[PDB]
Amino acid sequence: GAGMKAILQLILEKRQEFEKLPCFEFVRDETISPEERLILYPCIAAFALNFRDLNRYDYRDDNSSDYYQKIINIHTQEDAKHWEWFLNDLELLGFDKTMRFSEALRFVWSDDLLHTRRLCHNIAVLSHDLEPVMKMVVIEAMETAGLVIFHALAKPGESIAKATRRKYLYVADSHVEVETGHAVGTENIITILEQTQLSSEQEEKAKEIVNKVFQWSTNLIGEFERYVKAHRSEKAQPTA
Amino acid sequence: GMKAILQLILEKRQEFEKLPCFEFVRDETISPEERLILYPCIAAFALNFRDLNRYDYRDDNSSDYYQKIINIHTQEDAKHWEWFLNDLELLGFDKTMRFSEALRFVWSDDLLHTRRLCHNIAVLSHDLEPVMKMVVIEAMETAGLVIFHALAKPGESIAKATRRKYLYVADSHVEVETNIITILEQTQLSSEQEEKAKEIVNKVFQWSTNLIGEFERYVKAHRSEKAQPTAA
Ligand SMILES: N[C@@H](Cc1c[nH]c2c(Br)cc(Br)cc12)C(=O)O
Ligand SMILES: N[C@@H](Cc1c[nH]c2c(Br)cc(Br)cc12)C(=O)O
Ligand SMILES: N[C@@H](Cc1c[nH]c2c(Br)cc(Br)cc12)C(=O)O
Ligand SMILES: [Fe+2]
Ligand SMILES: [Fe+2]
Ligand code: NI
Ligand code: NI
Ligand code: NI
Ligand code: NI
Ligand code: NI
Repeated sequence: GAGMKAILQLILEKRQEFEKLPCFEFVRDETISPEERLILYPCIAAFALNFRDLNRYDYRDDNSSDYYQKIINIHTQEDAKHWEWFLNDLELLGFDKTMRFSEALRFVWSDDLLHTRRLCHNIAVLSHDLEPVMKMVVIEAMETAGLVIFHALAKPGESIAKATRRKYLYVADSHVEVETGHAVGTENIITILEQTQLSSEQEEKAKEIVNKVFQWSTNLIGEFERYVKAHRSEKAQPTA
Repeated sequence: GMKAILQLILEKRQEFEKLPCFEFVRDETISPEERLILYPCIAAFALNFRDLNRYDYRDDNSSDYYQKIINIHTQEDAKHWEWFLNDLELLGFDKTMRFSEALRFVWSDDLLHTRRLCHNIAVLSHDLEPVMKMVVIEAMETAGLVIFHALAKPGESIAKATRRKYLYVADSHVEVETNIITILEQTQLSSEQEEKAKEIVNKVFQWSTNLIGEFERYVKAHRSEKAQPTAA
């Protein structure tokens, strides 16, 4: 009934708040070079391969006969390939820097990237005892936040891609388009959710999920904002 | 009760000590530089273990008696990652590489069990009462003692041969690892807690065995990548 409807409206409310965070104002500001606006890019290293593992090992259950878990398995197979795109654009942007192994470790495990590093961990802990329909709410919330980020990042990414004549794959419109999903075959999760009735217990759990996902995503964006503030003298060094 | 749990930890420890990786690490006919080929694998574990102690085991919001003891314990164990980074440099494993090669190493499919051990412990632990979290910590510390007892053999050989202070694959680390076993022995367990404690001990030792299997496979895949320490 109007249980699911409330949950999907809560996601749109939270997306509308999330869209207005100062980090996105900065990322969208075409008066600052695109190379300066992507100086947060290396921070995603603490998230992107954790997100691959969340998809491979936490969301996925290859043995499930459950209708909803099978839809999750198809979607998370594709979403788990995007880490290679991250590493592709890391190199194009000049951020694939030579350093000591320990410097890479100290960067990823920085206290200034705690919320970035633990977002997938938090989702796995939230997700551990959820039935597949409730896992679909986690994924839909996480993917809604992710689409806001990549719709913003693709703005300077596409400006650099065009200017350098280089194919960007992660901070790129192609990432946003394949992530959204508009292909013949298996339905989008949002289509399934639109057609599913929530019990009162499921509705309270779904509100908790949506509030947590958006809080943890906001915590991650806060760390990107403080990293940028500490590096405005620095820029991406793409070559043509 | 607790009697049966501490006996099972001893049993599991006895079986763990026998894995082929430990036979290799203890083999003094192999150079200690070759036996520590597995050292860099620990990169996928050691900083995750710092975070497990800081963020998962620790709860600075709680006033319960057991959680207060855990908290103190987690304050010591959260320091050992710096010792890992110290010995990385001394062994010649703090290699200059591309940022992407560091990431591809840690997130290697060949270090999946190593990388996910602390994640697995956090998920196991997140809804346990403090006394049951103590069981997780004691099991995990018992498996860690078997490993560092073994690694400290080739470690201390290199430390003496080079006159450098090793801190992670070293007797000092083993000695600090050896209050919580004490109050576990003087604690009453319901039948519910007893059954959960058995499950915790079996998972911790299964996950640790999976990590040790990856270290063994790594050594065999990288037989030319021996440590390159230097004398002071
Ligand atoms: N589409 C992203 C996944 C994603 C989904 N949600 C995300 C959030 Br919240 C923050 C960051 Br950074 C990334 C994401 C990817 O391919 O890594
Ligand atoms: N692109 C479509 C679904 C779709 C995606 N690719 C398509 C191709 Br190629 C052929 C045909 Br007919 C349909 C499609 C969409 O977004 O509406
Ligand atoms: N004493 C270890 C902690 C430890 C505790 N248990 C461990 C296991 Br199982 C595997 C490995 Br590698 C390490 C540990 C440390 O300080 O990093
Ligand atoms: Fe993606
Ligand atoms: Fe330790
Ligand atoms: Ni999809
Ligand atoms: Ni389409
Ligand atoms: Ni739980
Ligand atoms: Ni300890
Ligand atoms: Ni290798």
